[PDB]
Amino acid sequence: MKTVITEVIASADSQGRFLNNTELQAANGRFQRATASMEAARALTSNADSLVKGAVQEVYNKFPYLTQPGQMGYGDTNQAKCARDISHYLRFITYSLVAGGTGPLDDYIVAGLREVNRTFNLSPSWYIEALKHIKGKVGSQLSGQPLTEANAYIDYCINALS
Amino acid sequence: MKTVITEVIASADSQGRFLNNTELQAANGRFQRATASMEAARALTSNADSLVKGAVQEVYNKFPYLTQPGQMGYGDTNQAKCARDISHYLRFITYSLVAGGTGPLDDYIVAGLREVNRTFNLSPSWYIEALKHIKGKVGSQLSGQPLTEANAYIDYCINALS
Amino acid sequence: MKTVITEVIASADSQGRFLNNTELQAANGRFQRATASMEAARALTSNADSLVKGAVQEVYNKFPYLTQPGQMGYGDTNQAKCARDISHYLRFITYSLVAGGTGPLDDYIVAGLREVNRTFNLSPSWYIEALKHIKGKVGSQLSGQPLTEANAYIDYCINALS
Amino acid sequence: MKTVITEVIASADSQGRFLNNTELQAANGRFQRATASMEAARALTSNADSLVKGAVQEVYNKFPYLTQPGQMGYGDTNQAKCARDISHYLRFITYSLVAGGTGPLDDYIVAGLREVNRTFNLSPSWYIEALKHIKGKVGSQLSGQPLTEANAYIDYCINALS
Amino acid sequence: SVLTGDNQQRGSKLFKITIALSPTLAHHPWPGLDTHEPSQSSYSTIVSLERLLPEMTRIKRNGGRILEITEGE
Amino acid sequence: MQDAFTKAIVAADLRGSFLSEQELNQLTNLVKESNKRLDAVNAITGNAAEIISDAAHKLFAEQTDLIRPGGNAYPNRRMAACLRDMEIILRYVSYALLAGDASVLEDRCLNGLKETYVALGTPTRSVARAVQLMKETAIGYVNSPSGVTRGDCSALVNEAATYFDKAAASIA
Amino acid sequence: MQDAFTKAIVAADLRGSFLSEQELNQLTNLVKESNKRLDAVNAITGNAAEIISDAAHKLFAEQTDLIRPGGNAYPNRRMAACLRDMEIILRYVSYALLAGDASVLEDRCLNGLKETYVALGTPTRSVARAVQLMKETAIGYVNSPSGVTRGDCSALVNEAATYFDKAAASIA
Amino acid sequence: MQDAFTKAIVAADLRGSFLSEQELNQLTNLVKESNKRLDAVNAITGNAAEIISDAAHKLFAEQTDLIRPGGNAYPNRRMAACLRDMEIILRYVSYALLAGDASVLEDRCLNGLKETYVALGTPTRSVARAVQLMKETAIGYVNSPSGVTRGDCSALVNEAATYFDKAAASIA
Amino acid sequence: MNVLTTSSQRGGKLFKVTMTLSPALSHHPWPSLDTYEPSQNSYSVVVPLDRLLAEMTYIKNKGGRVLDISPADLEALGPPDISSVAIPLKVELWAKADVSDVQAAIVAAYKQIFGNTYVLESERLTSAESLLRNGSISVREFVRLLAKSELYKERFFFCTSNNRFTELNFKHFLGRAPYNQSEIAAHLDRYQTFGYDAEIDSYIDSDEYIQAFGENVVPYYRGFKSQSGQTVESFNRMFKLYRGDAGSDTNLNLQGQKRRVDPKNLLRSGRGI
Ligand SMILES: *[C@H](C)[C@H]1/C(=C/c2[nH]c(/C=C3N=C(/C=C4\NC(=O)C(CC)=C4C)C(C)=C\3CCC(=O)O)c(CCC(=O)O)c2C)NC(=O)[C@@H]1C
Ligand SMILES: *[C@H](C)[C@H]1/C(=C/c2[nH]c(/C=C3N=C(/C=C4\NC(=O)C(CC)=C4C)C(C)=C\3CCC(=O)O)c(CCC(=O)O)c2C)NC(=O)[C@@H]1C
Ligand SMILES: *[C@H](C)[C@H]1/C(=C/c2[nH]c(/C=C3N=C(/C=C4\NC(=O)C(CC)=C4C)C(C)=C\3CCC(=O)O)c(CCC(=O)O)c2C)NC(=O)[C@@H]1C
Ligand SMILES: *[C@H](C)[C@H]1/C(=C/c2[nH]c(/C=C3N=C(/C=C4\NC(=O)C(CC)=C4C)C(C)=C\3CCC(=O)O)c(CCC(=O)O)c2C)NC(=O)[C@@H]1C
Ligand SMILES: *[C@H](C)[C@H]1/C(=C/c2[nH]c(/C=C3N=C(/C=C4\NC(=O)C(CC)=C4C)C(C)=C\3CCC(=O)O)c(CCC(=O)O)c2C)NC(=O)[C@@H]1C
Ligand SMILES: *[C@H](C)[C@H]1/C(=C/c2[nH]c(/C=C3N=C(/C=C4\NC(=O)C(CC)=C4C)C(C)=C\3CCC(=O)O)c(CCC(=O)O)c2C)NC(=O)[C@@H]1C
Ligand SMILES: *[C@H](C)[C@H]1/C(=C/c2[nH]c(/C=C3N=C(/C=C4\NC(=O)C(CC)=C4C)C(C)=C\3CCC(=O)O)c(CCC(=O)O)c2C)NC(=O)[C@@H]1C
Ligand SMILES: *[C@H](C)[C@H]1/C(=C/c2[nH]c(/C=C3N=C(/C=C4\NC(=O)C(CC)=C4C)C(C)=C\3CCC(=O)O)c(CCC(=O)O)c2C)NC(=O)[C@@H]1C
Ligand SMILES: *[C@H](C)[C@H]1/C(=C/c2[nH]c(/C=C3N=C(/C=C4\NC(=O)C(CC)=C4C)C(C)=C\3CCC(=O)O)c(CCC(=O)O)c2C)NC(=O)[C@@H]1C
Ligand SMILES: *[C@H](C)[C@H]1/C(=C/c2[nH]c(/C=C3N=C(/C=C4\NC(=O)C(CC)=C4C)C(C)=C\3CCC(=O)O)c(CCC(=O)O)c2C)NC(=O)[C@@H]1C
Ligand SMILES: *[C@H](C)[C@H]1/C(=C/c2[nH]c(/C=C3N=C(/C=C4\NC(=O)C(CC)=C4C)C(C)=C\3CCC(=O)O)c(CCC(=O)O)c2C)NC(=O)[C@@H]1C
Repeated sequence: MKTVITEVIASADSQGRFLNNTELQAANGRFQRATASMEAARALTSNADSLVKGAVQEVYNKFPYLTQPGQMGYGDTNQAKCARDISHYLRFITYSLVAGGTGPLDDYIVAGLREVNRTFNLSPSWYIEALKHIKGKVGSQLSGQPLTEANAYIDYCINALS
Repeated sequence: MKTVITEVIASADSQGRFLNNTELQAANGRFQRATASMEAARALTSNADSLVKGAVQEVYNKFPYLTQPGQMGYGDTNQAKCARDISHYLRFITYSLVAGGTGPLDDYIVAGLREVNRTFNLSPSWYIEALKHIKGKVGSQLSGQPLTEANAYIDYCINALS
Repeated sequence: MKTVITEVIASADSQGRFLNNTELQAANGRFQRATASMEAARALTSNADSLVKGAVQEVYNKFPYLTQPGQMGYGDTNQAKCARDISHYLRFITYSLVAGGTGPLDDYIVAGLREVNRTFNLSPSWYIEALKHIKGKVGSQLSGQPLTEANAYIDYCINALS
Repeated sequence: MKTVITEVIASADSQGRFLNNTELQAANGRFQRATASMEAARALTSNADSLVKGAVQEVYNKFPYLTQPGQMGYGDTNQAKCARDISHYLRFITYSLVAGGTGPLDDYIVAGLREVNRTFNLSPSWYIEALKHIKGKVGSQLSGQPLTEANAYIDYCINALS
Repeated sequence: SVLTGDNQQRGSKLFKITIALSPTLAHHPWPGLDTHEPSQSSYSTIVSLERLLPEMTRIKRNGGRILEITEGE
Repeated sequence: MQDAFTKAIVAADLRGSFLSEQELNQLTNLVKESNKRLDAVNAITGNAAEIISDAAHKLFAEQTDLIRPGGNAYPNRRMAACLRDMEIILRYVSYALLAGDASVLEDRCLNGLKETYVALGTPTRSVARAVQLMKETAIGYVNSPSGVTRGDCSALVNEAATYFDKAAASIA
Repeated sequence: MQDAFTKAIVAADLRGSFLSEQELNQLTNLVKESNKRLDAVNAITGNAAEIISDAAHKLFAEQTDLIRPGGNAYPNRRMAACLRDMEIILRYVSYALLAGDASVLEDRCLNGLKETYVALGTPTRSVARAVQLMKETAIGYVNSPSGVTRGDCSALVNEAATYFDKAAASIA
Repeated sequence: MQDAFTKAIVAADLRGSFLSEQELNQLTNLVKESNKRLDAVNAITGNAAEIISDAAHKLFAEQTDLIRPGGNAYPNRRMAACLRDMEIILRYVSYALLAGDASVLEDRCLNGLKETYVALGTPTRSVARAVQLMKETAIGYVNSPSGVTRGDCSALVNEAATYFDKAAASIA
Repeated sequence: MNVLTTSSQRGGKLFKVTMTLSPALSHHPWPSLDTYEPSQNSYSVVVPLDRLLAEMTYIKNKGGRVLDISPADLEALGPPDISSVAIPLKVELWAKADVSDVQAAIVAAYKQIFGNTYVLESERLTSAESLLRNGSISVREFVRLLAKSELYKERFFFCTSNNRFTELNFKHFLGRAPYNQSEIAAHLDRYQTFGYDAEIDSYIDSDEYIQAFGENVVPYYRGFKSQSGQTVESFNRMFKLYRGDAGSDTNLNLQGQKRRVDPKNLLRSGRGI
């Protein structure tokens, strides 16, 4: 899993060399940031649910036809799934904030994203809206660096999805 | 040349991906530290000379026989060289402080150190004393993080020499 | 470009050996089939247009919302493109029939399909319908082996798209 | 073992793809040809013996000295072997006709041919005559494609031997 | 050992055999020279006819001798 | 590698003999079926994507836990693998079907598969299940195509089954 | 690889849950110690050469046979290896110390080390001994620096110990 | 087998020396805690049944599928095993706690355990989980007893933890 | 072989793969027909999870075939600890045993006779236990009853091969592992004519059984310590037959019943038949 700390270790390990000042400087960077990151995670974790409801909802407004019978958005099972999925995205994001790297995101969400989505005919677009809607809400509960961090990670996914 | 900034770029580049939050965190670390680093360099640069004299000198006290005729420490040419050399070590150290990485040290000093030293029968020991003596003096002009940084780099060489 | 003939040459060539009876047998197969293949192509080529109209149309019936303003199906430019695109698919299919291999399809259509489609947000689904609708029409003008051939190639794309 | 069918599988398998129309066309070729091939085999199988006698014989006419004492052609053991060997060649040829590929020939006869022959001082020439004589006889019992097939394989060996 | 019921599950005619016991036949798991148990110097067992020949031969080669044979019933 | 023809050859070889007339007649008739055989294959390959897609849906509807956190098909990365694998197995099966022989399937594909699954902690049972799910769907197509001359494919259908089953068994 | 943070995540993942507030508070405080943590590492790396040098001297004074003909540290070639190894182990220990997790040390270095040593005929016991000798020297530095802000490092010191010990144990 | 005392001995033996005074003082101190140590053990044993019962309930509330047909805790027979295993692990842990040494736990219980679980198809993850669930409950009792003289048991509590964790790790 | 690292520098569970090498897969850079080094007939590689699929396909597409795959973490684990089996312990059932002592024996017997394998309340045999503790049955005789019992047959003898059942038997009834191909052959022939009961009878009846724990001693593990007339390799085979504490003989596990001792290894100790 890719976090700042793991990477410098890895790099040191490959070369076969002790951790020297170079790497520690980097580490120092992380952990300094953490304070903001951690704050952001506390905020998302708390409002989770509400964010999720709002998102799922949004998607339907954005793509009305999904809720029509014979579509994907239709019938509770699917709605349940839709909820579940977004929860996941969120969950991971928090993780990544705390871990201080994209690592968690990469391994759970991103790797294999395309093919899964292809085989089950999940349209990236949807997810994206979810995220965007989220981003917008988060853009109230947070501020300054905490906010900035939250965004970064949220986006990271947008880009991976698109 | 290995600095924090170059490394994260490199790592990003290998994976083939844009610089994401992971790397920036690291970079940030380098930049915040710089203030201390820079301070240290200003201090060494100024007292350079005095440090050098003191060191060279020390070495002779430590290894009296060097100054006897038919030895290496003997006759001005050699003394001049001895001075020159230590100057270099110092010079590079400053560089490394400023560059925020061992890079400068590795490429100028360390790579090829052994063989040079072997072929000309320069005893690592000597250099080491020089450094140690230096370290001790620096341990007065500096304090707190500035100091800490100075040490790190000075040591890094000790270890490479030994 | 992958056709029967090119492949056997390739395989022969890799091993470093003359074309022996093994390969010619294969070639013979391609040539015998051609008569049917060629027939199919003449049939598609002639009805091209009509097939295209029908398809494009279909897509809109299948996905009404596309024609609404602010969507992709909306505004003539897009419709023009939509037409163009399907034409292409067809064109290539004919090619492949005649060339006696998927080659033409692979190199024009398939390779890079995903990424193009991702970057411009073309939904595979659409294309698919187009094709299916086509397949259904073709299932009248043709019969026996000619038909069979037509299908094979049409499908090949369906699978690549999905 | 190299037959048409095995090869297309192999090629398909390497690229990691399903058997598509390209390969089936090829396969079809093998099967269509079979009818002729099979016919040829029935013909050789039946006249085997007679072909063998004739061949062995021929060789001796062509190279009288072989039958002199102290030579290879001399003394029954050797004659027996000589017979055996040619039988083999024939046997395999039939196999190859039926298998629809050189495969059987390659693996039994051809691979290692040279070294065997070198170490035991079997002169390729001999075998060749055998074959040629055969080819000539076969050129009566067969006709049209059946014939053509028979030749191909017979030759294939001539070339390998030479 | 009085049989409470037919010891053996597999069935044949059963015969009680009383043997004088060598230390070897039932050595105690003790350091030094192994001692058979004092309480029984004469183990009595119930045996099926089929096993009777093997049991007797093994008893024979070991020191101990058959005191008596009695049909188990 | 091997296939129906080559196989018969090899047998004959060890006896040291020309092919028996009886034995030819196996092959002669095998040829006659070719066309049927081909169409069968064509049907699978044509529907491939779908076959899988379908089977998967059903697999996950049954064994909900596979897709739950802590399950074997979670997260995405894993899911992807699971799909990929299914497909492969299918691919091979098809190959066999054309060859007219299990071998190719056994040697390239099935050999080592169980053990892999074991080492990973993939539940072999579920894998097997998937394979069957696939089987049924596949037959579905083989047996109900469009534009094909009407006739009896049973013989082929059964052989298809067997291949699927060898797979199921050796994995399981 | 893994480290303190990543680890906690992973656990949380299998439960399928957001991080517990309690759990955050582990990490929150872990952060606070960072500075201390770092200096600790820095101390080892800075003194590396020495730590080893030292340990070695003591190792060979004790087990004189290692350096006699027929022993395992003789001749030069072997000696060299022995030194190299010591160092490596040290390197990994440091890594762990930074990560705040044993994993890196165990997975990269310890897993299989014993067996190697065995196959070669290296006396595992002596190896372990060396590791301890190192431990003590190392702690020495970690715990007695100059020009660092004075405070309590115990917590870190102990964790350091543990790492050394895991090493000693698994080798031994 | 082994325990805290014996261990220290053995070490000393290889050095070839009488026990270092420093080392005695470890043991001397260890003795002093005895009473605490004992009560800790007593607490586990006294609550055994419950500890398990509890942990199980929680385990199955979380991973519903284990108890569903096709899961690993189904049917009864399997369930039974799963319970007994939990218990065993506990039993050993306690033993260790008294000894003042992991060994007994490692050698009798943990050694080979992972592989067994693997071969059966038992999901190691879940096993580990159970062990933790147990841990927490157990500590609960150790740390909150009735009629005991009040003082600090932390030291013991942590060591307990470690044992549980060694278990969790090696199984996982 | 030993694997030195469990995981790659990039996180990734390494997996040891064992194949039969083929000339195509590796060949000497020599004139003449390509030959793999004889010593590497069975090659082993450790690959990260990512390259595992590619690695295995390539092996199989050449004439290679995969002997087995195993996670590197299970591999590169200590050989089992022999601590408990170095000195078995041993149980004696005195005459006039009080209630507890009889219980201990029973437990111990089930342990050794069945392997770690668990015996459920319903599986347990009241009748046989009944007999012990009012006299009438020897510990030796109880042991016979257990090996006669279906429980035993269902686990050991009805799932695995007779080849496997023999050594399985050896270990349970005698601590020893089997020495030599002859022992395996003798037992197999006994089984074919005499049947299952006679074979079971022949281990308890054997003098090796009598000489150690002859009567009224629960069998213990003689192997792992030096025995008379025991081939040195037998000791190694005991490490294969006995994997750790809390490792059992289980029909239950995937492909449960296989051979711990390869046939070839037996041939090394002795051949003749
Ligand atoms: C929400 C916008 C829409 C929706 C979603 C939806 N998803 C599925 C099925 C799946 N969703 C995922 C996604 C994930 N699973 C993971 O493991 C992860 C990474 C942690 C993600 C992001 C997966 C894998 C599936 C496949 C099967 C499964 O449920 O696990 C469906 C069902 C579609 C089907 O027929 O399989 C749906 C509908 N639901 C809606 O209503 C929105 C349109
Ligand atoms: C000083 C402690 C002792 C001493 C030194 C001394 N050095 C040399 C020669 C060389 N020293 C160096 C060192 C460097 N040159 C570089 O380029 C770098 C990297 C930037 C370093 C560190 C080198 C390379 C040389 C060789 C070439 C040269 O002529 O400089 C000598 C002369 C050795 C000779 O054989 O002539 C000496 C004596 N002199 C003292 O008094 C101390 C004992
Ligand atoms: C038709 C089903 C829908 C539709 C299509 C549509 N396509 C585009 C743009 C592109 N379409 C393609 C496709 C191809 N171009 C090729 O070169 C080939 C291979 C020969 C294919 C299959 C491409 C490449 C483009 C992108 C670049 C371009 O302008 O051609 C659009 C425009 C989308 C955009 O500009 O972002 C549209 C709308 N239109 C409809 O009405 C249907 C929904
Ligand atoms: C016949 C034209 C001449 C002749 C031939 C002859 N051959 C041998 C010995 C061998 N011949 C072969 C050939 C094959 N063996 C195989 O396995 C195959 C592949 C199916 C072939 C084609 C081999 C290998 C041998 C070597 C040993 C053996 O026992 O086969 C001899 C004997 C020569 C010797 O040195 O032993 C002879 C004489 N005999 C004639 O009369 C013709 C001149
Ligand atoms: C899907 C129905 C089930 C599933 C599959 C699954 N597989 C893996 C990982 C691998 N599976 C294979 C497969 C093969 N190896 C071969 O040699 C062949 C035949 C040629 C196949 C088909 C391999 C090699 C791997 C390991 C390497 C890889 O990355 O694929 C996983 C992922 C395991 C992991 O822990 O990452 C999964 C999930 N498992 C399920 O849940 C389904 C029941
Ligand atoms: C069997 C599952 C179904 C079925 C098959 C069937 N096919 C034919 C005949 C033919 N099928 C083909 C197809 C091909 N031949 C080729 O060369 C290729 C590769 C390019 C294919 C795909 C051909 C050419 C024939 C012969 C001509 C024809 O189509 O009639 C039959 C007829 C009997 C026969 O063996 O010829 C049958 C029965 N039909 C069913 O009812 C099944 C559902
Ligand atoms: C020194 C304290 C003791 C000692 C060490 C020793 N080791 C070897 C040989 C090897 N050591 C290793 C181990 C590692 N290499 C790695 O990559 C890692 C990290 C994963 C380790 C720890 C290896 C690979 C070898 C074998 C090959 C090699 O020489 O590199 C020797 C040499 C043995 C020989 O036969 O040459 C020695 C001496 N042994 C002692 O005497 C000390 C007690
Ligand atoms: C502990 C082993 C011994 C000790 C450590 C100690 N350090 C601090 C405080 C700091 N140490 C650092 C050092 C670094 N920060 C970095 O970013 C890097 C890498 C570039 C290092 C090496 C820093 C910056 C601080 C903060 C304040 C300062 O000026 O040092 C303390 C004080 C407590 C704290 O956490 O701030 C202590 C105790 N000194 C001891 O007393 C131990 C023997
Ligand atoms: C610690 C987890 C909790 C706790 C324990 C505790 N116990 C004592 C003192 C004693 N407890 C015992 C108990 C035993 N000694 C034995 O030999 C046996 C087995 C036969 C037992 C069960 C005894 C005898 C003592 C000493 C007398 C007394 O009870 O005062 C203490 C006090 C510390 C000490 O004795 O040095 C403590 C703290 N009490 C807690 O608050 C913890 C939750
Ligand atoms: C000839 C007297 C007997 C005989 C030999 C024989 N060998 C093979 C195959 C192989 N033989 C070897 C031998 C070596 N490989 C080496 O590298 C070395 C020296 C370093 C030896 C001695 C090997 C490895 C092979 C197998 C792979 C390969 O081809 O290199 C065969 C053929 C076996 C097959 O089926 O491929 C034969 C026949 N066998 C006989 O019949 C004679 C009694
Ligand atoms: C419960 C937390 C989980 C679980 C357990 C489970 N275990 C088995 C079977 C066995 N487990 C063991 C365990 C041990 N053997 C020992 O000797 C020790 C230490 C001394 C332990 C802890 C053994 C021996 C077996 C094999 C024998 C047997 O199964 O009778 C099973 C049954 C496997 C089966 O398929 O029948 C189970 C279910 N599995 C779960 O579902 C939980 C996650």
